[PDB]
Amino acid sequence: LNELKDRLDEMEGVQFKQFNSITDYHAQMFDLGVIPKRLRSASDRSKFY
DNA sequence: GTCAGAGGTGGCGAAAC
DNA sequence: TTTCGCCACCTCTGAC
Repeated sequence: LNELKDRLDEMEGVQFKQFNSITDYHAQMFDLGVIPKRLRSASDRSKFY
């Protein structure tokens, strides 16, 4: 990961992000149109699964 | 009436105490 | 454990 981040940061225009929680991850996914539903709660995530 | 602004609320995560 | 901040959306009221 750390070497990967170094490799990416040296490039131009690419954005790298690391998530400390799955929720933030899910949020970015939803915002980008990757998921149909916004998985705010645990229960939601359960449903999806 | 719709959309934007404004604010609030709520959730989750982070940090500190 | 609380607080704080951030983020997102929804609610509420103004403006177009």
